[PDB]
Amino acid sequence: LNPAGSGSNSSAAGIAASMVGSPYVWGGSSPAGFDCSGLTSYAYAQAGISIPRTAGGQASVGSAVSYGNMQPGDLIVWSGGAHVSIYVGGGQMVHATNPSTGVITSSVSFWSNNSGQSITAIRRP
Amino acid sequence: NLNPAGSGSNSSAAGIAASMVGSPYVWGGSSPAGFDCSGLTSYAYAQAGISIPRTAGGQASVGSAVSYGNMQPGDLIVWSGGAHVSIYVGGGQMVHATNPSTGVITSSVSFWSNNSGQSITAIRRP
Repeated sequence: LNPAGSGSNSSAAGIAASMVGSPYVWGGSSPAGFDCSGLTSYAYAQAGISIPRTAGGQASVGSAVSYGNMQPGDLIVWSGGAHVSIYVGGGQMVHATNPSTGVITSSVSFWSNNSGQSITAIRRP
Repeated sequence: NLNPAGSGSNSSAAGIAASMVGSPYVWGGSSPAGFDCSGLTSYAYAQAGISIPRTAGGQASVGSAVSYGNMQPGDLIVWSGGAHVSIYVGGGQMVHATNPSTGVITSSVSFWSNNSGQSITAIRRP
């Protein structure tokens, strides 16, 4: 599964990457502070595409992507909505973690192997 | 009129441009396949939802005037009346399509002002 990618996908990835270092804040969806679905929602809204506010809702939009076909901008939903990240290439994802670390870039593999969470959806708006 | 409040489009254009670092430079280019200097700034803003002039010279008139000390990520820096254009990304750095040998890079605004022979003729906030 390698559905059609667009400028909005690569642009959402670039906006998310530029937000690295932003604070984590419960319910946040702006540069003042993001939660996990608020960062992905914000990145796509700024690229001109509205996606649902919750990780669970983000799991149903766009086209299904297979793991090996991930491209920058793909939304990775974890354990049915427990978490959401945005793929930025090189096996890395950008995501709002917790108040101690804020918005970071880290390994998809490390999170899948050690967080206790599993990828339940990979979507390409 | 002068140094007006920035928007998400400004910070978003800066993020999109920074993500294009490593892209090839190509004469007349305005896509990830290859960019010229004004093609990169136009593309970054189009992806952030704003249409700006295609040429560096036209970008000198877009949006509002900005003074050097008030630059914020997303500000367009026009050089020698359109000879070059770059986008400020903060920390004194700008992203720009240089030439085929280096492609799109991030480099110092002060290094370019002091040694390129070019001068800032306009700083604009779309």
